[PDB]
Amino acid sequence: MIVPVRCFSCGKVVGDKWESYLNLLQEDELDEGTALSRLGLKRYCCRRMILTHVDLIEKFLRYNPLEKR
Amino acid sequence: KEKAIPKDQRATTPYMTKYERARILGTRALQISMNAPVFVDLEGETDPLRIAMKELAEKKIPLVIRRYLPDGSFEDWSVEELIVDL
Amino acid sequence: SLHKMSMMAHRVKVIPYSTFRLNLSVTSPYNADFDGDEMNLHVPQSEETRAELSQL
Amino acid sequence: MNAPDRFELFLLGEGESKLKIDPDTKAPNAVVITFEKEDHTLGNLIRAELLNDRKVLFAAYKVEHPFFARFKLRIQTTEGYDPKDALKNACNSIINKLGALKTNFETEWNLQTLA
Amino acid sequence: TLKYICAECSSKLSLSRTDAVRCKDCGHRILLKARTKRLVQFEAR
Amino acid sequence: NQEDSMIMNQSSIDRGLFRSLFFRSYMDQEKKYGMSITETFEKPQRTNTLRMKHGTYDKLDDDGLIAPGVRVSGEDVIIGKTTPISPDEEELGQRTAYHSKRDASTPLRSTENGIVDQVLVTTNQDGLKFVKVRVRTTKIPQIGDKF
Amino acid sequence: SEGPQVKIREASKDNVDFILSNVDLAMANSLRRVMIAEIPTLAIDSVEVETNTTVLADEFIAHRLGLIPLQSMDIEQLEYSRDCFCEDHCDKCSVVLTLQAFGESESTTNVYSKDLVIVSNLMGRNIGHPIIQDKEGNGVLICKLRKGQELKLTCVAKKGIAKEHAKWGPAAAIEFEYDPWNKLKHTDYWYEQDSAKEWPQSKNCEYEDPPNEGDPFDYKAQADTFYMNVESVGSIPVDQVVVRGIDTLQKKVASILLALTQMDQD
Amino acid sequence: RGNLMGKRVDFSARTVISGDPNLELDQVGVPKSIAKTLTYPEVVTPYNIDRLTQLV
Ligand SMILES: [Mg+2]
Ligand SMILES: [Zn+2]
Ligand SMILES: [Zn+2]
Ligand SMILES: [Zn+2]
Repeated sequence: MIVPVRCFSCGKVVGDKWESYLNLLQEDELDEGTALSRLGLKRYCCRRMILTHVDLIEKFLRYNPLEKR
Repeated sequence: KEKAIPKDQRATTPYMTKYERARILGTRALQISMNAPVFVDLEGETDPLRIAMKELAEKKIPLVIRRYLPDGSFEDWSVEELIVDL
Repeated sequence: SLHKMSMMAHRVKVIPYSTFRLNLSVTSPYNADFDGDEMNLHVPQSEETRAELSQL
Repeated sequence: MNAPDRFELFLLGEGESKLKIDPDTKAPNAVVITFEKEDHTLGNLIRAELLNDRKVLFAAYKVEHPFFARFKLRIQTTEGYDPKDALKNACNSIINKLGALKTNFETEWNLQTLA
Repeated sequence: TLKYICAECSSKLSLSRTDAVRCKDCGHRILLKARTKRLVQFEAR
Repeated sequence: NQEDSMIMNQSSIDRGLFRSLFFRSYMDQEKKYGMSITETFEKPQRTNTLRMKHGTYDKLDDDGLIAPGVRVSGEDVIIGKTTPISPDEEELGQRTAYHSKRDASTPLRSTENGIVDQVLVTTNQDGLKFVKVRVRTTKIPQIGDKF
Repeated sequence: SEGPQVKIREASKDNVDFILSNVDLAMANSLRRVMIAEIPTLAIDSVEVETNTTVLADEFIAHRLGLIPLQSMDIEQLEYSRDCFCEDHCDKCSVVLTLQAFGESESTTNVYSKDLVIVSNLMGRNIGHPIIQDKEGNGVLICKLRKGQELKLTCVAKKGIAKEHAKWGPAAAIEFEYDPWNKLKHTDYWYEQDSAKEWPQSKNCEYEDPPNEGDPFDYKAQADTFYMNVESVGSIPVDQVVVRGIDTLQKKVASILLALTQMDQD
Repeated sequence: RGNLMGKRVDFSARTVISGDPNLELDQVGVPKSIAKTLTYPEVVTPYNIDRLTQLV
């Protein structure tokens, strides 16, 4: 639903690169392969972690909160 | 008693069958578990089944097998006289 | 359980986790694999059936 | 649920000792040591070091089941050489080799600049 | 009394065993029991 | 991995590989048996209620519901309910003038556990009170899961 | 000193690339196994949830919090809670972090690991602080909130090893290779027409001479001169991963030696 | 057929089966939780008084 903290296979931290990945795609007009390598993700285990992630939390945040303070 | 075949004309096998051995071991194992007097020397054994196996090997099981025939007659065979070769 | 080798007697080995475990060579008589198959265990309750089970 | 607690892999339990040395009757001057809460890391390292001793005739280890963190070590030495002493010598060799390795890495690392 | 929350207007209510199950503000007929205020512990594994 | 089995990386499982949420909902209504006998959601006491389950009622509130966020386990009662009984019926003794209610509670599934996620109270088409309780639990891959 | 030899090819704060020469294969494998599974590290282990109105579950958030890398430089000055004389936890065996986030803005507000605040007495140590390893200064994206949602929880960090749970591992993938020219014939190369043309050459082939093209197989050679690259998650410096892996392995052998001595007396 | 020739029985267990290369041909791995539910009635004798006492 949200970006995983670590790569499943090797455990490298990838949860601090989602916004950097999106910004590279949007403003720098980079292809996803170049963006993945620019972020330092070399092993294809780490590349698929960020490349295949679906950000569902953005969909869940469209519903109004159940309990507002 | 016409249904008890005299020992001199018994025509059944002189060998213990697998089912006869299984019940004799289970029968004597159950008796041992119920504090039955063991007629074999134990060099260290607590499982009733193993004690029964030791008794069968040394021919110290005081039981007889009444083999039945399809007409109602039977033959009495002592566990000691039955060959355990299987 | 279409033949008598589909019911066979085994010696218990208590183990961690929530699955039964068996040797690979006994999978053909059981016609069993490990794609999700389930098997049944029955415990004898007397010395008679307990020796009968292990001797036959 | 039947998942054993993960600390059972390394934390030694109550009434359980790290080592269990029992003589082997299948051959002379042979012993089997059972290591508790250990895995291939020590077994491979210790067994390999033992095989470099000329007074050791046999050295092998096995992990009987991957569920339990214990391995057995079978050692047979030449007559007059105690297998426990062979294990002592091998362990000392590993410790001294590791000590040298640590010093060599540290002195080489201090020469770098990027980090 | 115990505290509930409306499922549409998110208004916090206080109902007794005699009060009808309904929001006194907007009129919704579904109420959510408020989360317990005692701390709950979780392992990070 | 012989014969259609597989080896999974425990490290990958630890990091969240193939981990999932499980939700289960429990439904219960306040039935009215005509004009005289009626039920209510309550936290029954052992002194006024008969046939109470061997589980624990410690987590129920005065309305007979566990508040969301509380951890539950097997045999735990999550919806407490009682119904009145007719006199002149004694079972196993144990039925004294003190007892005027009998337990009609809903216990959590014996093998399941988790944390109560949501409790909603509303009314059905006939105006009777009925509640829904949802329980969360996390399933982590183990040696019997199918992939 | 004339034992295992070390030559560092590339050093960084996240990666160290070196050649391990004059060593046995068993020692090299044990070094990487210990570096992966047995170096103590500080990580969040228990979480108390006071408020959670997010779209994520408490168990979901707790698992994420346990995977956040914390500083572990002074981890040896910390104790194991199992080996400590305290009811639940204290300042001698634990670090306490609090996370308070509210959706005050109309846009989506992101909860990072930089928002974790240490509320324990560090006693002058250097452990507990979340590792910040990016440009913007944020950490790991823990959660996202919309307006009116709140996350209030308290985290307790304890020391452990990746054998207990992978969250305590200080090392990412470890590269490990020997004999790039296959002169010991430990691999039988699968091919279709020619194996040399079909298998790309390792980058380490440049550090070793190629086979002499017609000499007899050398059956007396044993594997040595291992090429290793150790990656670090940031909880401890990468150089410390190698040094402490040697320390952990050295202690383990010493424990076997000590246990053997203890049996001798009795 | 449903109640006399075959019937549901006590002292039985069912679960998914796995393959263990490290079990003997006649061994079966039994989950620990199942082993705690299934029981065997063992008779007290002079040979098992002490072992049974510890189990109790
Ligand atoms: Mg199948
Ligand atoms: Zn990776
Ligand atoms: Zn409302
Ligand atoms: Zn403490």
